[PDB]
Amino acid sequence: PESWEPCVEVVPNITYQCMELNFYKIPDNLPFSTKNLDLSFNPLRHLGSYSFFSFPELQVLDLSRCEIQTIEDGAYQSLSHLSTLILTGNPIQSLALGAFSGLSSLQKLVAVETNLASLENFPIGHLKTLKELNVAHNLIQSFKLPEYFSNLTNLEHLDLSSNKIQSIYCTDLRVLHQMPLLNLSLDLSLNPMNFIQPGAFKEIRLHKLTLRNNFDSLNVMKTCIQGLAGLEVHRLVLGEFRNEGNLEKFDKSALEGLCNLTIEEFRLAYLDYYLDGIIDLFNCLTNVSSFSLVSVTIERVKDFSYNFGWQHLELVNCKFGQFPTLKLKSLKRLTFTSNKGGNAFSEVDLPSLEFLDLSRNGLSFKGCCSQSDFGTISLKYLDLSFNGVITMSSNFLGLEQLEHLDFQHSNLKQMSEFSVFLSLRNLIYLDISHTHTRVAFNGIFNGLSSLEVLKMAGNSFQENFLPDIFTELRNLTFLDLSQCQLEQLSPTAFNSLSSLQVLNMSHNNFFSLDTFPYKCLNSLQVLDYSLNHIMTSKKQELQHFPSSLAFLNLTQNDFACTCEHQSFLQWIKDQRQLLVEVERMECATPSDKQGMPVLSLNITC
Amino acid sequence: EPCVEVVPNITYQCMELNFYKIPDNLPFSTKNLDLSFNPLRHLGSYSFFSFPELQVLDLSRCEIQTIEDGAYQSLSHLSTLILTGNPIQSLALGAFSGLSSLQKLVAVETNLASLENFPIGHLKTLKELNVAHNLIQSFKLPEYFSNLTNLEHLDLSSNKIQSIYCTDLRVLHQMPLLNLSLDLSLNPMNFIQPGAFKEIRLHKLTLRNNFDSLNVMKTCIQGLAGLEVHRLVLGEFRNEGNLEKFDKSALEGLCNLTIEEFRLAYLDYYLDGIIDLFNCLTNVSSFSLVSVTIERVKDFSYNFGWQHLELVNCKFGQFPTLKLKSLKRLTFTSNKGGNAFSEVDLPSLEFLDLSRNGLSFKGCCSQSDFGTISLKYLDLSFNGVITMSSNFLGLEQLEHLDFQHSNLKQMSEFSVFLSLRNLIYLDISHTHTRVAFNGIFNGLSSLEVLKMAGNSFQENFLPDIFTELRNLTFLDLSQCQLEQLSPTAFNSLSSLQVLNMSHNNFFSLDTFPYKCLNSLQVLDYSLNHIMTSKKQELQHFPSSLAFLNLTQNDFACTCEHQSFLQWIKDQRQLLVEVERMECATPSDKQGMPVLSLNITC
Amino acid sequence: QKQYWVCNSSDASISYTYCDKMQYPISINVNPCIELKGSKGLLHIFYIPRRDLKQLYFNLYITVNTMNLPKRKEVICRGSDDDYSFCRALKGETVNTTISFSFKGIKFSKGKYKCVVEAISGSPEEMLFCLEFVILHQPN
Amino acid sequence: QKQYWVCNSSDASISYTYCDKMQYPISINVNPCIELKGSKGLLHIFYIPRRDLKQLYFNLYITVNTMNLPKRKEVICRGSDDDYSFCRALKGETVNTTISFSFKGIKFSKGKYKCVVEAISGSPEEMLFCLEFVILHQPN
Ligand SMILES: *[C@@H]1O[C@H](CO)[C@@H](O[C@@H]2O[C@H](CO)[C@@H](O)[C@H](O)[C@H]2NC(C)=O)[C@H](O)[C@H]1NC(C)=O
Ligand SMILES: *[C@@H]1O[C@H](CO)[C@@H](O[C@@H]2O[C@H](CO)[C@@H](O)[C@H](O)[C@H]2NC(C)=O)[C@H](O)[C@H]1NC(C)=O
Ligand SMILES: *[C@@H]1O[C@H](CO)[C@@H](O[C@@H]2O[C@H](CO)[C@@H](O)[C@H](O)[C@H]2NC(C)=O)[C@H](O)[C@H]1NC(C)=O
Ligand SMILES: *[C@@H]1O[C@H](CO)[C@@H](O[C@@H]2O[C@H](CO)[C@@H](O)[C@H](O)[C@H]2NC(C)=O)[C@H](O)[C@H]1NC(C)=O
Ligand SMILES: *[C@@H]1O[C@H](CO)[C@@H](O)[C@H](O)[C@H]1NC(C)=O
Ligand SMILES: *[C@@H]1O[C@H](CO)[C@@H](O)[C@H](O)[C@H]1NC(C)=O
Ligand SMILES: *[C@@H]1O[C@H](CO)[C@@H](O)[C@H](O)[C@H]1NC(C)=O
Ligand SMILES: *[C@@H]1O[C@H](CO)[C@@H](O)[C@H](O)[C@H]1NC(C)=O
Repeated sequence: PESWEPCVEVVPNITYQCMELNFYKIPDNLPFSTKNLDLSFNPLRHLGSYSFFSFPELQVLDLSRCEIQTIEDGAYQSLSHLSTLILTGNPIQSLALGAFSGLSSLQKLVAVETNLASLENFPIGHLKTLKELNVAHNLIQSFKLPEYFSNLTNLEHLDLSSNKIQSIYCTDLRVLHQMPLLNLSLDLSLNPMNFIQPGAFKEIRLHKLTLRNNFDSLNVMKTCIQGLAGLEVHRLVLGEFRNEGNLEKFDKSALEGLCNLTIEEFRLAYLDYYLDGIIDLFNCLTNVSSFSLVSVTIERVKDFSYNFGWQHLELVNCKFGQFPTLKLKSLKRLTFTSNKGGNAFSEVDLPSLEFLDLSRNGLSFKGCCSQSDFGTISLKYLDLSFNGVITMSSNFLGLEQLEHLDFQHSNLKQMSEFSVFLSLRNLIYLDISHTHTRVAFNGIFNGLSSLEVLKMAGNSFQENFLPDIFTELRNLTFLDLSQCQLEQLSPTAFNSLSSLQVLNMSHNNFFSLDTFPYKCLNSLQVLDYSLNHIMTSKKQELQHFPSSLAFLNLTQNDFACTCEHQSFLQWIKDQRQLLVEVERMECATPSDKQGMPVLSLNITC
Repeated sequence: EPCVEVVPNITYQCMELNFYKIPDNLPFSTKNLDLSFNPLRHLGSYSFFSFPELQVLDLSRCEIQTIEDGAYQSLSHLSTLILTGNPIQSLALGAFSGLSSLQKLVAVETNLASLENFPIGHLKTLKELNVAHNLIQSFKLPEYFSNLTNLEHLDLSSNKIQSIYCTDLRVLHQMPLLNLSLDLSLNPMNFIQPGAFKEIRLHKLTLRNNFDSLNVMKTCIQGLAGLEVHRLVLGEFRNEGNLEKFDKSALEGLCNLTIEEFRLAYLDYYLDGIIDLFNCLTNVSSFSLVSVTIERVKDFSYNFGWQHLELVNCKFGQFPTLKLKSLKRLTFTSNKGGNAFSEVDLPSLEFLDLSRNGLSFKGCCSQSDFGTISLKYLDLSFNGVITMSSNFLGLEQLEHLDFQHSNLKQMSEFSVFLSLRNLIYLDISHTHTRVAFNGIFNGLSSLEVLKMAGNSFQENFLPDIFTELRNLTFLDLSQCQLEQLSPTAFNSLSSLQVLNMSHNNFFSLDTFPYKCLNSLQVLDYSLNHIMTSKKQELQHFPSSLAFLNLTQNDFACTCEHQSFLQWIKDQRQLLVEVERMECATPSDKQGMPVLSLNITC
Repeated sequence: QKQYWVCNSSDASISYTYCDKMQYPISINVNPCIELKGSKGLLHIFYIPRRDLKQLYFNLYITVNTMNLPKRKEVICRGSDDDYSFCRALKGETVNTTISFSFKGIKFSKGKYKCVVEAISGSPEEMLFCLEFVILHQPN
Repeated sequence: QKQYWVCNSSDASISYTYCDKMQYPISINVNPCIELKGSKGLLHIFYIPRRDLKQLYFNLYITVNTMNLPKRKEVICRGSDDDYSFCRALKGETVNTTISFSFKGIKFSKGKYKCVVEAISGSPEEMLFCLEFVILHQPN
């Protein structure tokens, strides 16, 4: 029981959590070297001068939900190293002018739900180091940025979401026009926004504007978007919240005002309204370099065949009637993930495409894969995991540049009917784990000479036997054969794999541990043999492990702990320094010893 | 006899052996004689005197140019004669005299130029006539056809018939009771005389690949006006000349025949949509498309009156949206295109075969998937991923359900068959189901056949997942990686007759789980790794057990397992292929039949 | 250790307890009460979370008349521009929110369902709370 | 006994021998010759089967430089209203036909491919013929 208790020591000398411990005062029982202090949920109520004198080293200070009602001049005066101060959910009634003097290093100030009514009198003007101000969930009615904002030269994030702003006027942003270093992100979500004045954002430059769930109606939305005219935004995020008041209609005119801003990246994040189709909807965003829809519903996806100039398209957690037909000349990166509905993949035409993420859609793929499915010869990265049945009919013709291929948990078919990976001379990473591949062809991995990582857990092999299907895979460093119902190894399966570092043989059906097949694995560091049925091993077969082996996992096997197997049990003691979680290595038999840790075994042999 | 003895005293294969004449060294009691591919060249009188008992005489490709009077005179029992591919020059009237039992006459490719010069007018027993692949130019059926009063199948395909005139059909007009199926496929037809088929009734007409062009097709169909056909088969052949177009007008003339069943078998032309194309067939009771390509299939939302719809080996852009009020049976199998299942609305549907499409099926299965509450039969086998999200609400009348080899998901996330109180048959074999919920089979109180071979169980353990299934008579748990059984797994299964535990990973035979099985006749434990019987409950097999398959196991033939090894011999009556029970484990006994082993130590 | 009766419906009787040590007060109203045959309504929640709701998910351990279901993992907040506004909530922030819900399509056996709902959120993602729902199902 | 040389293309060199006792003459012609990088053409077959072609299918047993592929079953004739007219052809009947073919899009390893094609047909189905096709493939 230590001097810092009841607080929890997260990182000795450094980080202490004194959350919810009925502390009525800043504790005095902590190291002077403490950098991170969590004092959230304590009835501190009041913060007088030099309240944190005991913590000259503090960098992160959390005072969330501490019932703090008044903070006096100099309260933090000694904390010239503090970068993060968190004040969330304190009903602040009185906040002295010098409340935050001494905070010479403050980068992040979280004042969420601290009863803030106005930024004008909010005593932070002197914190020139401030990178982020979060004042969400307060009572601010005015987007008039006070003049001291001219001082906040490093401000990169300002969060004003969940306040009471109804209107934004041109003269509200007077201060911003004077201002140099602009990497400014602004969240204005969940303000009951009824009007933004045309001109208000003329010649304003923002990194990011988030405006979700601001608008009572479509017309109010249209009105307010017009007031953004001339805004220059790297990233614009529109949309609304599912658990929140939502727009009742949403037609082609809804985003017509976007034609008057300069937007590099666009996201629409959640829309309640079911879109019949997108004809004309996104006309102002045809040349945005990044276009993203999340959680929107679109019945007719026929209209995605339009040649937008997007370089990055992201469609996530959407519901589409059909798989979109995509013909995008400039698209480099496609993320189409976690979508529902129509879900048979159909050919896309994407000549610039290098990055393809098609995962987690439950997609069917009638005949995979080649340039003609995608329209590109430049693909480096293909993620087709967590989908439906993918029938292999082409061995990646035209996709010779692929470096990363993931089919994980997709039901692959026809995997043994030809060398389905033959074209892939540059593939570095392949995951065909849990694809229900039943290996019945020794040429299954022909072509994969650059392969470094091969995950194929949870498949199976003809005769539960591992044949020599790897001899061409010289550059392999990671191989996962766990859950493959393996019973026998070809003594030669692994001979060429002299770069292999991690071999996973977990959860297969081995009854003994034969080290011979592993003798040529000069780089082998990690060998996982857990969750097999290993009961014994002959002395001779235990001797061939490369000495590079650092982690052997033999946990959860069926060790027989009689004198008949003394050599194996002895060998296990001898290799203790290689063995992982020896606690979890238990005698399965005899019943005398069942449950007894193999290393602490009491036997006389 | 260089002839093969296929069935002693009965059937002999004298095929391709250089016979210049008919074998005389065969039993008098030969029923089936195959003399194909011999240079017989000539058949003189009583050529088959030696075979009074003959029923099936195959004479394919025997270079026969002439058949004399009474060639087959002795063969009063002959029901099938096969003359395929003989370059027949001379045929006299008595050529087929004496074939008073003859039901089937195959004269395919026999240099036949006319039916008029084909002496069969007296074979009144004749049921099938195949004169395909000849030189017949006229569809005129000779007067003697009126004597052929039992004829049911006439194959006139691959002949040279170009046109059909009314007077051609005279004989048939005088035979109103003839039940005729007629194949005219692959005749270069350019004309059918309107009126020629007025008051003609056919059981079946097949007209595949008869027409050069769409216009020729339409004109010849107009020539069919008035025909009554039970079953009309149109279409063409993948390896022949095919129609250049096929528009909505193609089948206009069909409005003027009475058709019970229609099939379009193979169409080379890719249809855009079927709007208007088939509206002459709106009230056909059975509608079938085979090997047709159709991109836009929303046209099936049209309210046709079909009672049976068959779509097989077609290519659709999209799964077709079917709204048909009267459809009782749907066969949508072996189709190979656009293939996510989408909701159909079929209120009369009792029989759904949706197998072998590689179909995707999100959120199976519910009355709102099919629009019927009368579904009795559901085949969703050999498909892609089927996700279970509804336990057959509104499908309580289902008796047969088949998912074999489709990838089933979410099977352990609730009781997926809960509603299926009337299901009798269930196949979920090879569905990649890992059983991890003990309520997986709740609801199945009437189930009698459960096949779930090729799946797996959490922990390779068989739990009490069957207690509700009192009516099971057939259970297949083979290939399921099973290692352990709940002793009470089969407790309630008193009607179980066949249990398949084959191809699992059991290392011992414990007969305890089987003791309450009064009805058990067949227990299959082949292809496991049984070496011992550990629980000396070797005694509690039910009296009813008649077939215990223990072949291809890993018997340990040492003194340590003498009891089990003895027991094996004690009831070799139950055991099935005793020889295929071989020692595995003492290497010096490896291979040896277990029932040959020396039981003294 | 107290039982918290949520609501009764035409189908269902719903209560919960805590399954964690630090049993933070939560307020859960459902209007109208869940009918297992299928229903729609509003879930009202009032909560002061002791971690950020960022990346909220539920592990659900469900039991049907003693029979365990495999764990389900239900992701509520994916991390970035989330559907639900409460995903933005911080440690100590008032969450007073209304969430709509809807479902149909599953017949449930009569009896007793437990649902251990293990909420997880934050950056070194830790447990927010654990509630154990008991739902008695009397069908029709 | 002998090697029947079918044709050479830019990609490939095709020949066959028999693998059954009953070495019935078939005439196989391909126009133009198969290029493995993809081709279309016409397969001309002249043959007289010693059984009906009903329910014809091929078991294909393919080898790539000594590496065996799993058996492929390729069904040619379903048995009722078949696509191909020769499905109708009887035991003693001259099959003189042209079958169009077309394919693309499989990279093949350099080397020697053998493909045993065992044709099977009829009800009570028996072996029609066995042909062992050798194809030598040198890409580009
Ligand atoms: C080898 O594969 C197995 C899965 O087959 C991995 O096992 C998982 O490991 C973590 C511990 O690191 C467990 O918490 C998971 O539950 C395990 N999954 C299981 C048992 O299915 C294992 O981590 C892999 N080994 C290596 C070195 O990567
Ligand atoms: C067997 O032991 C090793 C311990 O070294 C485990 O490997 C770790 O697995 C985790 C997660 O799976 C990885 O992120 C770590 O990198 C692995 N460590 C090393 C050194 O490779 C493995 O999980 C254990 N297997 C099982 C089934 O528990
Ligand atoms: C139990 O299931 C196995 C397959 O899991 C059946 O084995 C087949 O049996 C026939 C005839 O004995 C063999 O020729 C087949 O090759 C077998 N198939 C396989 C995959 O091995 C067995 O017949 C079933 N037993 C019973 C009684 O129905
Ligand atoms: C084990 O023996 C049994 C009983 O002799 C075999 O069962 C037969 O299997 C086939 C289909 O699999 C059925 O058509 C027969 O009706 C079954 N026979 C009986 C008597 O029911 C079984 O095939 C054998 N298993 C093997 C060889 O794996
Ligand atoms: C800007 O911040 C400084 C702190 O260095 C403060 O003294 C001053 O009040 C602010 N600027 C102006 C113009 O007053
Ligand atoms: C009809 O068949 C009988 C014998 O069955 C025969 O006597 C008669 O000549 C035949 N009639 C005609 C018109 O061929
Ligand atoms: C929760 O929110 C509603 C709607 O904004 C508000 O009226 C109500 O008073 C709040 N409830 C509590 C308990 O604070
Ligand atoms: C095969 O048929 C064609 C007509 O399609 C014909 O020209 C040719 O002579 C025939 N070949 C033989 C060998 O009979």
